[PDB]
Amino acid sequence: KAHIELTINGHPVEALVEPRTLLIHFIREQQNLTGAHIGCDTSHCGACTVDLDGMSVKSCTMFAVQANGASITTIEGMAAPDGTLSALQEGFRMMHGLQCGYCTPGMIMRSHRLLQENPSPTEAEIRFGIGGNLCRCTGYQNIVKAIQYAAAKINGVP
Amino acid sequence: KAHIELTINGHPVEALVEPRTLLIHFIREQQNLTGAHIGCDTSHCGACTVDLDGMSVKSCTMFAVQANGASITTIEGMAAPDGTLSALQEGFRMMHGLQCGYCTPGMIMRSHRLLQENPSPTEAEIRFGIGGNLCRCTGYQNIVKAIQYAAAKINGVPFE
Amino acid sequence: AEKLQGMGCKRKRVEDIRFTQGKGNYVDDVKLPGMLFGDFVRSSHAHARIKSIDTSKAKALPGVFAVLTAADLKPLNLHYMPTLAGDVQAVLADEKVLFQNQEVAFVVAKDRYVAADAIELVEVDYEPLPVLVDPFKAMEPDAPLLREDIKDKMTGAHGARKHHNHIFRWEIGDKEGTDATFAKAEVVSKDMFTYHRVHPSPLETCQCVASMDKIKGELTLWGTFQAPHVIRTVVSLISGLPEHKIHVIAPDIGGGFGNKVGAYSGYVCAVVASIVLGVPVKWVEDRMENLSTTSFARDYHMTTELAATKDGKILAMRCHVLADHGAFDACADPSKWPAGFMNICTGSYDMPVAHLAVDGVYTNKASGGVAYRCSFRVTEAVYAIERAIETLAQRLEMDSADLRIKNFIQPEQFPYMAPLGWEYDSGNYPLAMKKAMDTVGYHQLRAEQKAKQEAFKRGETREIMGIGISFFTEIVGAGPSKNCDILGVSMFDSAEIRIHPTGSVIARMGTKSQGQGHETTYAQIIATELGIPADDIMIEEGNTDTAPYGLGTYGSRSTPTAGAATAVAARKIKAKAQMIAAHMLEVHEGDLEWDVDRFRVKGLPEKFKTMKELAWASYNSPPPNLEPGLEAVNYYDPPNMTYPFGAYFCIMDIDVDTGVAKTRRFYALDDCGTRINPMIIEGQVHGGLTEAFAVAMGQEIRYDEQGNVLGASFMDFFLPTAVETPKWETDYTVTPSPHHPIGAKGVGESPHVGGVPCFSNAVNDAYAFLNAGHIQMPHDAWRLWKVGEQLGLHV
Amino acid sequence: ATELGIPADDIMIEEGNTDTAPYGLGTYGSRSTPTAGAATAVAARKIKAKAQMIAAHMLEVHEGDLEWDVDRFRVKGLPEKFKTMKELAWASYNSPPPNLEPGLEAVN
Amino acid sequence: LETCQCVASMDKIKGELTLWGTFQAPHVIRTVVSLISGLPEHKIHVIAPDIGGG
Amino acid sequence: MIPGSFDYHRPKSIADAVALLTKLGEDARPLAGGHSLIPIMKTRLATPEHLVDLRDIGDLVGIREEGTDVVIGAMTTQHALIGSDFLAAKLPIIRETSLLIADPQIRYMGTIGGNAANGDPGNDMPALMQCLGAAYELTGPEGARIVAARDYYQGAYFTAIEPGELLTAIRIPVPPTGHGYAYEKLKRKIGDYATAAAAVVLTMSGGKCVTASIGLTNVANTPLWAEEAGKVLVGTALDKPALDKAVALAEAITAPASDGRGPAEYRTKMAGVMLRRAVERAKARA
Amino acid sequence: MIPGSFDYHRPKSIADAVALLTKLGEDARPLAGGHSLIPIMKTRLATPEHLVDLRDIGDLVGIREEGTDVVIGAMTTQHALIGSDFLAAKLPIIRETSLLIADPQIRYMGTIGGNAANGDPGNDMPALMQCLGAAYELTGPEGARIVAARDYYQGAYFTAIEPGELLTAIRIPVPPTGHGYAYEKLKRKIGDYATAAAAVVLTMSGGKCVTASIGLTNVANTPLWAEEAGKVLVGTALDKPALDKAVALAEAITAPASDGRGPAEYRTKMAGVMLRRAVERAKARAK
Ligand SMILES: Cc1cc2nc3c(=O)[nH]c(=O)nc-3n(C[C@H](O)[C@H](O)[C@H](O)COP(=O)(O)OP(=O)(O)OC[C@H]3O[C@@H](n4cnc5c(N)ncnc54)[C@H](O)[C@@H]3O)c2cc1C
Ligand SMILES: Cc1cc2nc3c(=O)[nH]c(=O)nc-3n(C[C@H](O)[C@H](O)[C@H](O)COP(=O)(O)OP(=O)(O)OC[C@H]3O[C@@H](n4cnc5c(N)ncnc54)[C@H](O)[C@@H]3O)c2cc1C
Ligand SMILES: Nc1ccn([C@@H]2O[C@H](COP(=O)(O)OP(=O)(O)OC[C@H]3Oc4nc5nc(N)nc(O)c5nc4C(S)=C3S)[C@@H](O)[C@H]2O)c(=O)n1
Ligand code: FES
Ligand code: FES
Ligand code: FES
Ligand code: FES
Repeated sequence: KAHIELTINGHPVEALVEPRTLLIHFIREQQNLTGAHIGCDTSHCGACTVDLDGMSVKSCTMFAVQANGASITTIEGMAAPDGTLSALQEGFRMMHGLQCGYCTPGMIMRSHRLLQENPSPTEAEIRFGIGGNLCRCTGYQNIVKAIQYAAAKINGVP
Repeated sequence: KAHIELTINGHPVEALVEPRTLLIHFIREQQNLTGAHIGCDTSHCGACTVDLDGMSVKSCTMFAVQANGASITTIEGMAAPDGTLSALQEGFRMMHGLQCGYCTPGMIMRSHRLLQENPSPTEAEIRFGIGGNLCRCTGYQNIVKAIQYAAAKINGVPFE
Repeated sequence: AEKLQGMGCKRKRVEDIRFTQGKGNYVDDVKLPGMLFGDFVRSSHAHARIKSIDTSKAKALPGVFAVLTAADLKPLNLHYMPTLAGDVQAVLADEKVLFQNQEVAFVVAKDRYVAADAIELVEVDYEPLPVLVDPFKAMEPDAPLLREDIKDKMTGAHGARKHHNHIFRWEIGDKEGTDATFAKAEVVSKDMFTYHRVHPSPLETCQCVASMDKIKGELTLWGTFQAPHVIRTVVSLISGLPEHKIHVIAPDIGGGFGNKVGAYSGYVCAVVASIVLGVPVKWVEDRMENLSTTSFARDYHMTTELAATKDGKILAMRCHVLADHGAFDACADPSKWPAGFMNICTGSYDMPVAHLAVDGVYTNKASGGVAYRCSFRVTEAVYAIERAIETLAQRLEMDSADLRIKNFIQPEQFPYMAPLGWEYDSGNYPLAMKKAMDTVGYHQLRAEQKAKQEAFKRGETREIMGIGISFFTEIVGAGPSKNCDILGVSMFDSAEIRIHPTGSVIARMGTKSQGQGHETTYAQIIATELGIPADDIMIEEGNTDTAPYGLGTYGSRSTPTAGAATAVAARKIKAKAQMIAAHMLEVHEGDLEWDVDRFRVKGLPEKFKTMKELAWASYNSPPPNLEPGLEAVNYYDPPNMTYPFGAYFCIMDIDVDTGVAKTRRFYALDDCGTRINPMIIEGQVHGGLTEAFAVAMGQEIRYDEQGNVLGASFMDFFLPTAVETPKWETDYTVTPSPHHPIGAKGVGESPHVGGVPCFSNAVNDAYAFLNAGHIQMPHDAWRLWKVGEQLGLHV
Repeated sequence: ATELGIPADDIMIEEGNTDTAPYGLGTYGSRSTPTAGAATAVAARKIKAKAQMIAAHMLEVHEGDLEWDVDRFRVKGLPEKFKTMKELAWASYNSPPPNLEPGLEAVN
Repeated sequence: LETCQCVASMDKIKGELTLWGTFQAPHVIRTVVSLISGLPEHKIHVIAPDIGGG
Repeated sequence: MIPGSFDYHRPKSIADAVALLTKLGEDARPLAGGHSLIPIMKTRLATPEHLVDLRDIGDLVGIREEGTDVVIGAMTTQHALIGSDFLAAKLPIIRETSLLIADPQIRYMGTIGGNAANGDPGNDMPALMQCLGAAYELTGPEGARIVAARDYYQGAYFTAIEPGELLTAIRIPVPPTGHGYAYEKLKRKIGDYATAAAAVVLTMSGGKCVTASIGLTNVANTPLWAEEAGKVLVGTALDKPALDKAVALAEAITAPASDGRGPAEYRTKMAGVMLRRAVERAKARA
Repeated sequence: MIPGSFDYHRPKSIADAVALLTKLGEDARPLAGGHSLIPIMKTRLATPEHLVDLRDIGDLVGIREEGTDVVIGAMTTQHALIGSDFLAAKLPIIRETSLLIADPQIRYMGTIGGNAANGDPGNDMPALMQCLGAAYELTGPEGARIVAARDYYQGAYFTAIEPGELLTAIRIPVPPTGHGYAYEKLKRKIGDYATAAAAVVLTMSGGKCVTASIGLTNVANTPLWAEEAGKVLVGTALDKPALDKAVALAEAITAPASDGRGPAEYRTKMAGVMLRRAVERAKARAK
């Protein structure tokens, strides 16, 4: 087993891992951060998306040893320290951008990075920008609304 | 912290403990063997009794470091692997020797040792023999009966 | 007024708080002390005898605790499990395997990584048998004998048992009358429409955590169950544990879509393993196993005929179906209905007479059939009729909108006894059709289409335009005790509502959400009935120890059944509150009137008691004639189904040179009676239309001649992303259900049921001027390229 | 068990979870037998009355023609015609008489 | 023999309090905790588990 | 889903990585972005004993112009290619192609070198690099060498690389200022490998094509460079007769798979339609 | 309930334990059976920084016949004292007294040396040792010495031990064969320290007392050797008038606490009653 040290949601983490342990399993199983989900076995769905060193990564397609040194944010890390929801979390609720909730962690973590890449995206930019994330329940239309709602809130903050 | 290795309920155990950790707290909090209970702070009640190297010990009056290398049996270790209850556990049920159940693990663990010390005790020997164990619910009469039932089961013949 | 959030409000969902923060509790999030992980060794072969399984290497691997085979289950009579269809399915293969990826052994290990290692070490020795994958051949004289466990060889259709591969023959309707009509009708319009095999593919796969507490003799079973009480009762009957010692818990479920109704081998094996080992056992399937071994949907080959006059009056319908059930009949249905409610296939039209026959057959494939928003084969029924309307219209040289309008059941005809036995509750078809046609500019679309066809013939465009129409009648809310049961349990549902002294509420129902918003919407029903704000009400489902018994969530039945029960239980509480009010106010109960959140004394409106005051009084000053407290239960046996309807229009443009189709516009009008939460309904519609688009335009599970399952992974199985999924335009009318306590019909499956024929009709309509005939789904680019290739469009 | 003719071992009792247990005032004053013990009997007698209605429907007699024998209703004068409580519990789910709700439960 | 004790757990995500404790009258304790905390009763889950005498 | 066990290495230099790969032999594989290798380890179609992660080797990442070429380090990610305004100015076809590969997550991790080296005919970069006449720089135990992209692919997962070599950089000749370009892909959905795709670069003068090069993606067991099809465009006005000729010559070299994307005869015809459409967009750009 | 933190030591020999106690000073306590020390650590009455556990020192446990004495190692448990056939033969008063100490669990752990050293006037062994005329063997950094049990106790928790010393063994002269003995304890319940108790050993010949010795438990801030009370029995028939004089002489040296066991005066009177009853039983046994 390899010794790793990283940061998850702002907190230091140290662990001993097999090199073959997938990052998604280290997060869910060893770290008990069960927001991130597994929806597939071929890297299509994005339910396992986390924000890792400024990137949206499908954590089922990386080994935990590859995250040594990294700074990761999962869905548990999105709310502020006082408990207040992020603009994305709030927009998904206001716009009915989820039903079963299974894609939602991944969709919000991808969208967090999307709105850093492009703070004012058009609908075509949103749809393309979430192309790596599947949802079975919503038909995407309200997810686009949610992201647009979040952008407007973020763009009003300053 | 101190490094300890011992045997609990027949299984090897290896742990790190602070010297001041009471054995009762190591058993309950670290080993998650929550049958043993704490009923007092002055070593009178016996609810914390475990069997340790052939002795009945109040585990609230011992540090876990003192049990390095020991063999401990707690109430979880009494039933057979086939599910069948020990003679004592059955007698406690049959004779209505418990109500709230809080003293029962320590009563059974003390009684396990009692019956090895004296496999055919009189009533007076039973009562004296569990003098370190308090019960609030039963008034002891049915506990004496439970222990007699168990002894007679183990011995294959009744006594009193 | 602000706080109430009752019926009709777009109340924001209470579930979202936990789900947006990763604090849902789905099965694979469960972690119990000592919990192990199990998973299967699966068959590489579609059809073969099992000569030997060698598990020794697997057992010897460190971290492996058990490897179960059929030999371990047989003594418990658990090597087969019962199905909802009244067949059995193999839990672990015994003498033979019958579909590729079927379960053969169940390894239980310290974790899923060791389990996966250990599965690779198990060696199975097979003896190949001849594979049967074409259902059209299943009842030929030389067809392979698949189900040796239940059938003997029977090679024809005239023996004392049916052919060995024949599961059932079910007929309904007036055969003699229908045959007489077709013998003399001026027009007879016949086609064989295949509804291809697809899969519900919820984003969370099937999974459970079994924990047998050997000390207590009690089983706890967490799992992905749409019908947790049914699962409890089944686990009781098969295991011999009594129901009060089986604690089934369906926690948050990451979509079901019909995939999570029935029991699967994994649930049975996890439970057996936990009973043997005395510690918890988790089983979580991966996607490829989900797609290839759990309930498929569709797979109906429907020979569908309409008889008509030349002027366009429909005189009769005659339909025979060949149903491919795979290796075991595990099709979820009410027990008396082996083809579901396929006998709604006369649709929205007034026909004098009809006849339907369905034959189910075994093949070397996974089981299922009823799944993926089918409402019990209504998807198939609606596709049959709405395609048949279009092919009839072509043969009549009539516009198919006009053909529908000439034949609709009229509002004054409801309740309408249809010619295959269902009595439709209410409907206003001409109004909805008109609203739809006017919104999309239908007659202008047709002129635009004609001009584009002329342009195509002149060489001026390579695009062709189709107009898809689907006007459908759904049937949801199973159902009356006379004829609807799941394994002998009548298909009621239930609600229990308890009001606390300070006026908040706990309420539980016998259904189980997998994302449909029940935790939000059931509280809206209660809020309106009692005048208690919705946020003061807690809704729970899915713990069989606590929730009242019900039959679960499928067939869009929640609102018809438990929604009715919720309103009726609330009305019991209201009646008792009225008696408390009468006692407090010293009047006759008849002197009182309800006014939102209080009872007032008629003509002395100053004198009143609020529901909050009455809840406290039930505890504080109970009337001596009455029991203290304020609660009620209802188990609701519905008098009839509910029959929501819709009018869907698709404009589709198709590039004939690539086969690539692009939806221009999709308009969906749904009428599900009283609308509890318009925001939730709209989301249900967006999700169901996206599924319809997927099924019609790309999705499939296929088998080759050797029985290999093809395309059962996300490398091939078409799930649209946000880039492919069209924008949806939705609309509604409101035609209440007269028999329902709040007038509400189900809706959740409507969009898929109506949407698939709408898409397929658009594609077929695009090519109709070129005489393509019926184009079989899916309408992906290679298949549409082949249509054009065969019409000579490319040279 | 005595009220319904269902063995005690087939009955699970719970207390103390306020989300699930019906509201009560707790155990003190030696009140459990006087209060909840009474409620238990009265709630069980509501189930028995519904079971009697189901039996009469199934046996095609009047309720007044039935007599209780430990765990079953027999027809007066015709003891070979009977329904056990276990049978009636299944019937309440499987074949609810048309004027009654499905299921078999009660609160007091 | 068992003294008085509890485990309180406010779930700040959900706004719901769970309270395990040595309660002879758990529903009474719920209604008391509602009145003094201002949380509504359907959001206070009192659990009296096994109690070692009262 | 679960891979077999392996040992994991993080060499600090190209030299060290080559030394490891050479010593460990066939049982070791380089690990770049992992978005082809990890998926096939998860299915156990690959079960290497060792992974040699290239993450700590900074010299493998970067985009520079050297002489008449652009040289791109093998570990440069798709996301970085898209983001490079220098590449957009010199080789704008690369951004266009990269945006047609996979999805945002995959593009954050997947590398140009991995896309080139992988050997799946589904990958989009190989035919683009054949279109552009790129050269692959390989370093191994015997030193450096160069293999043209056009000579690198022999079959599905069969390439010209030798034991102990890494592809360290891709050297791409810079097309003229004002050149036309296009990458046109037909696929089932976002993320899907092409039913067929075509890469085109061409230059014009006086209304006539002066140079043209064509690559074809996923319509054989390798990428294809459609030499003859490009040649027949040169000297023409890129009008219907010229494109018909180029389509014939391109279709003639295809040998597609018959899979979920459709049968081989469809895919051959789609190679031609993609080509037509790519040439038209490239003409307009020129 | 919860003690303060400490460092823990397991010396392998007497000499190593003594060195450690000498090095670490009063922040270090010897740990024997722990059944008085651990309870007071739990209430933070005692807050030692070091515990020097004697459990690995096998030399400290045992019952040995040597010369005209029995020598009992300081770490010998009450349970072991009770189970000794040899003690039951030669010093039967020890079993009798031990069976009036504490409870079974405590007797499995508690040691004779910890009972004797502890310094609680409630301990039973001290006054028994003074009755028997035992000697305590102490080993310190300055070497070995002997203190009579009759000289070891100065006050409540104030004994003759010096810094760095361990009590290693108790040396008890073996009383004559056929001697009488008794330990009579009045207590509120099992495990309670005595309201009053008396230890008696005496011999008889031809209807007359030849020797007598009396100890009194928990009726002053120390155990008491009731020297004059025993002396006045010698030569008598141990009848009620002889006992009246003994009682008076015993009561006169008591100075009991007033606590939940009752007022001082009651406890002084009970010392006398216990003495009477112990003398009567010892007389019957004498032999
Ligand atoms: C869902 C999904 C969809 C995809 N869609 C597309 C698509 O549309 N088009 C497309 O082109 N790709 C697609 N890909 C593949 C993706 O682009 C991969 O990133 C790419 O194929 C491999 O690059 P990599 O850096 O991830 O390499 P790895 O996966 O790390 O390695 C791939 C292979 O190359 C070898 N290798 C890597 N780097 C070197 C080197 N420098 N020298 C020698 N050998 C090396 C490895 O040993 C391995 O054998 C998709 C992937 C996924 C998961
Ligand atoms: C519930 C209960 C009831 C009890 N009832 C009685 C009773 O009826 N009668 C009675 O006599 N006792 C009674 N006891 C006390 C019990 O006998 C203790 O075991 C005894 O007082 C001390 O012996 P120990 O071996 O446990 O010493 P520890 O608790 O280990 O030590 C006690 C003290 O003596 C010192 N010490 C120990 N051994 C040595 C040594 N060899 N040299 C120098 N110093 C040493 C320690 O440092 C500490 O200061 C009772 C105890 C409890 C918990
Ligand atoms: N007149 C009405 C009808 C329904 N609704 C609201 O719409 C929801 C859906 O209610 P209903 O139509 O009764 O359907 P069910 O809740 O019984 O859902 C079952 C249905 O749900 C569908 N939609 C799904 N959506 C999600 N997210 N997950 C699934 O698994 C789903 N599975 C499919 C399939 S398959 C089926 S059978 C409920 O919140 C209800 O209050 C309403 O506001 N007014
Ligand atoms: S679990 Fe589907 S992409 Fe990671
Ligand atoms: S909310 Fe259910 S998968 Fe997206
Ligand atoms: S807790 Fe009371 S003696 Fe241990
Ligand atoms: S059973 Fe309650 S304290 Fe003994």
